[PDB]
Amino acid sequence: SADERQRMLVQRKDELLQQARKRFLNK
Amino acid sequence: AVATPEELAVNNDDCAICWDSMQAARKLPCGHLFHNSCLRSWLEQDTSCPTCRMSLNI
Amino acid sequence: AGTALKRLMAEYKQLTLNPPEGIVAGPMNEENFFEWEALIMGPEDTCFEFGVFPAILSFPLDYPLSPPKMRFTCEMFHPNIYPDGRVCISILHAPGSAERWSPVQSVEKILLSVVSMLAEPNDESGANVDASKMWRDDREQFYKIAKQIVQKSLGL
Ligand SMILES: [Zn+2]
Ligand SMILES: [Zn+2]
Repeated sequence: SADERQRMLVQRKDELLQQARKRFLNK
Repeated sequence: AVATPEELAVNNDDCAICWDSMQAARKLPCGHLFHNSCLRSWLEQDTSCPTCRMSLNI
Repeated sequence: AGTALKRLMAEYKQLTLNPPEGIVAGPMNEENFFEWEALIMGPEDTCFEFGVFPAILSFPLDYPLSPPKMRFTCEMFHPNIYPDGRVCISILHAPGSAERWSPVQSVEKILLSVVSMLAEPNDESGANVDASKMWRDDREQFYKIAKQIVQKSLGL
């Protein structure tokens, strides 16, 4: 509901970022 | 300004401008279905059809 | 709950239903669908690959009759982006001419144009002249600064 999605979203932004980092470096 | 039957509105229960569903649907010369109330507002903002990028001369 | 609210809410719903790779966007708060945060990660094989770029999208009240104000919250080196972070693209160009703003342009499509401009920096507006000139004058130096921006965005 109100904040169920809010946390979910924050997770996607966090993950994505951490992924880019793992990538950029492992590249 | 709507000469198109309501059946067309029931067929195309959406809008690319205002979204949602309305009964006052009108067919544009570019082969698009837009509600008159939405078209009126857009016709005052511009004269080019969204999914066409071309100005209508009719 | 007018046109803007209905449309904006539907767009976010889809963004959480079918999410694109490297594209995390949505409103900052459920009680505020006028301020969206977009996390766009530069696509691989480009000069901005792995770049998790944070951008702020301020939407208008007559949406989608008017385009949203997209501004980067981080440093950038793109010709189509002002030094202040304001993005300048024909797709977001309100007419009050091949590419212009249209109510049919959803946020998803808006982001697509940005990603495309990141892969193919086509200076049409001329916001960051320092970059616009360098892009044509020295492609090597451009790539150097471009990749450097990636380090700064990722935080490395
Ligand atoms: Zn059309
Ligand atoms: Zn409509």
